[PDB]
Amino acid sequence: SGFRKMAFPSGKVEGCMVQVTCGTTTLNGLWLDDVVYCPRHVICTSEDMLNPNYEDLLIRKSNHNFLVQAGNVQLRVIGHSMQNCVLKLKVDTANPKTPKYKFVRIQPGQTFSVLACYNGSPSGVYQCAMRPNFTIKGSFLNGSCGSVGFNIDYDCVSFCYMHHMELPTGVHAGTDLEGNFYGPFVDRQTAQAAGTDTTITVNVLAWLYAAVINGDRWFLNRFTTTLNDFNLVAMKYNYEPLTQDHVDILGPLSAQTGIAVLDMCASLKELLQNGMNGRTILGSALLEDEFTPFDVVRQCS
Amino acid sequence: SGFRKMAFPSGKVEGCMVQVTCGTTTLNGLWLDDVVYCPRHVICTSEDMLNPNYEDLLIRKSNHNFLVQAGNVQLRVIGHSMQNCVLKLKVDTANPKTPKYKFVRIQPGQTFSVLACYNGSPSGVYQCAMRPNFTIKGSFLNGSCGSVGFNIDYDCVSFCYMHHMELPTGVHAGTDLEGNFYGPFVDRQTAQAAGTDTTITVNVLAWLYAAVINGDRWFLNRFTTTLNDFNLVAMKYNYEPLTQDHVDILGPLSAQTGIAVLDMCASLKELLQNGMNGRTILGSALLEDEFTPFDVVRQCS
Ligand SMILES: *[C@H](N)[C@H](C[C@@H]1CCN[C@@H]1O)NC(=O)[C@H](CC(C)C)NC(=O)c1ccc(-c2ccc(F)nc2)cc1
Ligand SMILES: *[C@H](N)[C@H](C[C@@H]1CCN[C@@H]1O)NC(=O)[C@H](CC(C)C)NC(=O)c1ccc(-c2ccc(F)nc2)cc1
Repeated sequence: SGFRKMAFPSGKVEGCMVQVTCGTTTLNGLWLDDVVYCPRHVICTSEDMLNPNYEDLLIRKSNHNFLVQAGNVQLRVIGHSMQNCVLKLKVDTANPKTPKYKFVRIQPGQTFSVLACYNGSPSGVYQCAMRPNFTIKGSFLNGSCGSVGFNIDYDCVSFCYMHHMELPTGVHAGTDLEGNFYGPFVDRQTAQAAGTDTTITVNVLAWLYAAVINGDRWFLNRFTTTLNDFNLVAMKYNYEPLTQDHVDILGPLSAQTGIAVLDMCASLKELLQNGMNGRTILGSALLEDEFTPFDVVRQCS
Repeated sequence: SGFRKMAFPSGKVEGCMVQVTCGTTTLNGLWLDDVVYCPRHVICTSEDMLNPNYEDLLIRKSNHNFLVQAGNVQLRVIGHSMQNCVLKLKVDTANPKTPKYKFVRIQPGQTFSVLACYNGSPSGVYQCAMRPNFTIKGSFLNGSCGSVGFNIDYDCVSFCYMHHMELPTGVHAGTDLEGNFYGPFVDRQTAQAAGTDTTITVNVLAWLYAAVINGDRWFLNRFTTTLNDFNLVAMKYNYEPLTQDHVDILGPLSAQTGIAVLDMCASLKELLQNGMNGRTILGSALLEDEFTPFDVVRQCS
């Protein structure tokens, strides 16, 4: 029935996006109850950026220096404070569209949806994975900072990412909603190198299950394997080690398709050492690792 | 700054999704002002499906046989009628969240976002292109029918697609919001073959501009070409003919990047006859034709 990379419905998060202006710098903020969250570099001039002293810059600002707009409505700021790399502005109006929400810090290998925003207004939505080196492959222009990443379950929005910067390789870096960066990055305009990345093995396996469910079965073989024999083969191709917890996380997909997790591991072992030899899987000539086991189950059920 | 396939923010459309139940069949409907739109096969039993007489089935239904629910709220149906392949149910309550909207019929080669829904509730969002053979490559399960496709400009939602069926090849077929199918398909449970498809040439060129904007420039060459010489080369690879209107539609992207449209055509001519030779473009080993010129401009600006 078709497998696509697909984002969460964004309407709950659209209702929380606001514009935050301090001086001549404008970016996005997240308005939940009576607090707006945004990146702290909203308080920099274009000349403070090479190496800012954020605490020093902030002590010169008062509440009125922060212009917050929800659509065509100004929100009066009545308090402000800095939490790691994010700013918290208290406002005199609670957001009447606040969803049920949590702040979470995700693990490498997990995915989320990004609502890309400019001037407090949404531009589009797309899915991203936290790489093992704590970068994401996004699409962000000037003024996108403060756009957020999130998951939904039933009715609860778990925010996990806030955008801060681009790296020289073209990938993106940001913080959780407590303002702590993912990875070893800082919010200043200096060249910063991303770690050496790795392939997310358990996600590749999830994607092979998605392929079988949707008509691509040519790579299945008659073999099984042990977890130890698989990892000895895969480590040469810069795949992260497959743990017993990963096998267990794949368990529900094995039960849905009738293909044992270690049977699929044997198919992946064969694809690594032999290649694809002119064939594709779900239209791709490369193995894809940006879908989690839960992403596949959510889409296929 | 990164190029991604990206969907429109879905919140305006989420506010219009409702569940429509007739007998034991349930699917999705679109609630705008005081009318719900949905696929007419909501009125079939599981046994009517091989070749339904929809007009006959409908004359046996009255208003009360249609259960419409917006969340946990029933909407009382006060009228009903069939327009080609869609049903229109008048309800006694206007949708207080109706956006500014239009119904449009899109052309092959254009794109839109799909909000995939089950039981009136959104599951996810993704981008699709109307193929030259009037199919889309979607992701739809049982009960997804009545999910809609759409574009936004500023504040206006242009609905262009409503989902009805899957074809034996795995691709999807549906109607505009007046109930007219795209392509030569009918809404019955019978095997139906999609036409022979073609590559959307003007979209491939748009995607090459997106590649250059985002760091992939190895395929640019020093040559120009004429529209006629390009088409003589491309027609052997099942690319649709490039028209002067297509060159003009690409004009704004040429002005943004400094690369003349016919210069980019010369690069595409070289890629067709020589291949990619182990290199990729925006991570892909194949040329992609599912982004329009406007999709690239919207994302890159
Ligand atoms: C938020 N509005 C914005 C989003 C950026 C803009 C371009 N694409 C990004 O996603 N954030 C910023 O511009 C950052 C502000 C600092 C954190 C204060 N800066 C950067 O994103 C950035 C920093 C450094 C470089 C760079 C330095 C040296 C070098 F050789 N190459 C790159 C680039 C970008
Ligand atoms: C809407 N809820 C649903 C969406 C379908 C379900 C599976 N994926 C699709 O996107 N629509 C339907 O199920 C259609 C109802 C008819 C229009 C009344 N039917 C189909 O989608 C369908 C029809 C025929 C076949 C088929 C027949 C013969 C054959 F050899 N191979 C396939 C398949 C599906």
